[PDB]
Amino acid sequence: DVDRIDKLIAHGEAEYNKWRHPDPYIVPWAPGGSKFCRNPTPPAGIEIVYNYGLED
Amino acid sequence: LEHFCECYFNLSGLILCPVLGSIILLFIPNSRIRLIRLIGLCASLITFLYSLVLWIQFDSSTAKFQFVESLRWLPYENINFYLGIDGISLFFVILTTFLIPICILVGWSGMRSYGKEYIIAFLICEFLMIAVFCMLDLLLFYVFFESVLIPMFIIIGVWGSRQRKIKAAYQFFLYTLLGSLFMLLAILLILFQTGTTDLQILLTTEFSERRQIFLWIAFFASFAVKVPMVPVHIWLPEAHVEAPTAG
Repeated sequence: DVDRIDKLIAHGEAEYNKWRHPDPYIVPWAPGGSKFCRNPTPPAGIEIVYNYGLED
Repeated sequence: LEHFCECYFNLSGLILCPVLGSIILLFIPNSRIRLIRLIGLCASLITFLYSLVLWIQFDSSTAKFQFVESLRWLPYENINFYLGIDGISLFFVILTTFLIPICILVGWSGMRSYGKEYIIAFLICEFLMIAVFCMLDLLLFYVFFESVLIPMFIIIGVWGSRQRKIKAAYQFFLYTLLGSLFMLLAILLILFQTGTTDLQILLTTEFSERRQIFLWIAFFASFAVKVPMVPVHIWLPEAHVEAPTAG
């Protein structure tokens, strides 16, 4: 029954959301990990201008 | 009573320096950018050095106004005016003279499009501001402060970045003018009692409690718009943001 599936899903999702571990494990370089965004590779497309602000 | 000071370095020359710079620049062709820039920068630097010398000859034991010198207004000599500094105003003069050359240096790269009008405005601001810091009279304080509004108005409106500079300059001029007019009312109130507006004299005249309260409220209204104090502080954000960097 397709409408039973929707209610079984919705009941299930709220169950996971209620008894979810309050401090889940995350791989260090994954988002939210302890190594995330640490010494990341510089983005490409960056230009450094020399001789700016000359009087002439 | 002529009060001319014996010191070689006095307030008059420090006042004249940026005036001379401005008068020299009005006649130099805008085609001569290198000369205009160097004249303005050198004049401001000489003024800063003069202010440092004024610091050197300062007496830190006296409570009497130092380097006091007088300037006559009428041959009747009824209204005579004085210039002098003390421990309270000396450092503000030195700060003014230090900040003006910085302002000339900030717009060094864009001085091709600014012109003599930019350097002249800042030099006139410097001269008026030093004058304001050096006055021993309520009336001249009012004139020279009220005069600083014109070059600041020009500086905000012409070299500001966006079209919000219109509203910003309007609010600046109008708020400051209201405050200055209130000060003027207080200066005339004092004059009616004393017959003079000389600081050294009014420091020795007793004011009644009721008149002290009323004169304080008129002086308050003027100074509190410039502090700024709540709720007359709202002109400052638009004015300070919309102005050019040196402004």
